Amino acid sequence: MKMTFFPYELKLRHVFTVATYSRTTTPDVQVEIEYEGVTGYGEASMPPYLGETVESVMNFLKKVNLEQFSDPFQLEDILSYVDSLSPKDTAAKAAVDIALHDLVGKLLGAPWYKIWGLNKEKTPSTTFTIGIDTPDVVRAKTKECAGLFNILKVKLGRDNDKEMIETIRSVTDLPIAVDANQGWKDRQYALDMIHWLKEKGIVMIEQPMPKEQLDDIAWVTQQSPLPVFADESLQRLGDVAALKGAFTGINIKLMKCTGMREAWKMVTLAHALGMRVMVGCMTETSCAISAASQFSPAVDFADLDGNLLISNDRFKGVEVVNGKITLNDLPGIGVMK
Amino acid sequence: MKMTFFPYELKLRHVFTVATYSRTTTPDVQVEIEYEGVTGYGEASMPPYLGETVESVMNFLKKVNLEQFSDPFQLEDILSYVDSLSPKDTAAKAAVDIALHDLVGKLLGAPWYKIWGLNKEKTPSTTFTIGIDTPDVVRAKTKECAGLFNILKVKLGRDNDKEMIETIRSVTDLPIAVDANQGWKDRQYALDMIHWLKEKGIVMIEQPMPKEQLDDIAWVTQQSPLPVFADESLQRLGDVAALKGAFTGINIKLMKCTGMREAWKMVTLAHALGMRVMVGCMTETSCAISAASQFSPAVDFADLDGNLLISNDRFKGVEVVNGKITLNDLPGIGVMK
Ligand SMILES: [Mg+2]
Ligand SMILES: [Mg+2]
Repeated sequence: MKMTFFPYELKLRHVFTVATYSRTTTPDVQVEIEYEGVTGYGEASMPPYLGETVESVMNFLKKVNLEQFSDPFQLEDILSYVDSLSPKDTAAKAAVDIALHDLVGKLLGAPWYKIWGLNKEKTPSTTFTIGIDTPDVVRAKTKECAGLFNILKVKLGRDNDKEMIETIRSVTDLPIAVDANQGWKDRQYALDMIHWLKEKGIVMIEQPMPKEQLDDIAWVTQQSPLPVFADESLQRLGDVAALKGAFTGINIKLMKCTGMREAWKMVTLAHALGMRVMVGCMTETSCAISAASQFSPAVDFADLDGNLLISNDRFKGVEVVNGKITLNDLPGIGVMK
Repeated sequence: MKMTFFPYELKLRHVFTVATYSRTTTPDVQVEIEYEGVTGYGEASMPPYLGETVESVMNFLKKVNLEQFSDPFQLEDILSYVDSLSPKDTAAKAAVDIALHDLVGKLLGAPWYKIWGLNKEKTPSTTFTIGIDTPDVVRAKTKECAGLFNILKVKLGRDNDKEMIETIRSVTDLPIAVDANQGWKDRQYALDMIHWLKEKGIVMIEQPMPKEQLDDIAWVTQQSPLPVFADESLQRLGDVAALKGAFTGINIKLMKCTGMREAWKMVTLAHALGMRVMVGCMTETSCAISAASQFSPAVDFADLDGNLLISNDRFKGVEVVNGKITLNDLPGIGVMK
């Protein structure tokens, strides 16, 4: 089979903020794998702060030899080989993984949620983000979207956390999921900041402290009234077991774990250890978002709005209907170029 | 879909003996699930010393309502519903799981090893047992089948252990895997054994001492020269994690874990936790044997010779070739009635 790839920068509709960073674009590489007339689509999204770039991803993909593989169904052997080409480049490896499942699914004539034996009717509601701004700009956007979602996401980990909730909580009573994003470097300042939110309608807390301080995080979890989910603290399958106890659940993202195959294994592992599972995303096109939505029926929370934040999506895949992630019946990852 | 099932006693070629129980037959129920003209085959084998019977199985299967399910692909929902019908009955449950996978594979037009993305060329060599008897006989049968296998299985933990090995070892140099069955009581006594056996060409120890003494086991394993696998120490997915550090790996049997879906999860979990995996079986037809063989490319050791021990197999499935478990390309579980 043949693989091709090219840079495809994502244009964000509005300033996008993460911790102390902001951007209006996101480096991204689009991947394709052709085989006997069939094409599987893959994608790598690279928020600048995560360490990968157009260059690194393009370089990594140049190092992948797929022509040496005659059977696309050997995802175990093929993706194991891909992983071996470098110690990281998880986003770059995800693009190949995603493209391969798309291809395999197409060849099987089935969506991966089906191949995996899940009920698409059990997909969750996805959160949508309420950016940080002035009490006016805030209540405005909250107003504009509260009618389309069942749960909203707020990126706290800031200074006016208690502020945002109030502003937002004034013009809406929708449950809120907060992502400190490692903003609360303290310990007690984070624990109580949670009982508070819990009193103000928040229903889940994600990545409170920085990954480095696992002791603080762990500590804060058994004393937290709301489920804490690991994000920055977990990258791949081998990082899951070590988080039991420290977190209530894990947040899986294809760009971080290297794709669908490892992601699915993480869902199985997390659950086997009694942990909860949520699925997240970076700003991505409908390619990676749909790929991850394929296993969303098996999770508890989903932050799969990535494609809604960009203006140059090149695929029509999963739609948000009645606030829920909605899978179509297209085979593979479920998108149409 | 319509599920039918009827008793099908397995006739063993020779007296089969385990521990203190000898028999020449095996209670077994054959299951079939029909959907739009496609039929999936399932099976439940019940060694009369493992709690289930033709009755327990037949009654459980009668409590199963599948006509309420319009979509065979919903394996998660369906098998979850089947598991909820009772606290045990794993064999009866495994039968429904197996038939459902066969059906789904057939509808997808692919074998499960392929759906799971494995390389069929990586199937393992399977063992065959050299029962206990007199030197002439031991050395006899040992020579009658050593030409067709690459590894032989021997149930130790008895009084005639040290000499049983030397007997077989006298007429063959084939590596040996031993199944102690919680035999060795003294923990120091068992550790020395693994040393003597490894000296006599043994490459694997299965369930050395009792399960209620995981402590001694863990002790032995941390310093054992050979990998130790758990069999009696576990039954289902939920029991796997509780063996990490104590055992080198786990042995999976469809009749105990309720089938393929859970088995596949067990393989993922064990590997995720750094443990090894092996797959076994009860005396069964090629239905259950081929079903389990579908994920054998992902295991380290395999004892999949069940069908070879019976004289009334109803299916043609995986074959032993050059000592290797050999998968064919038939969809589903890989069998032909
Ligand atoms: Mg996050
Ligand atoms: Mg055994």
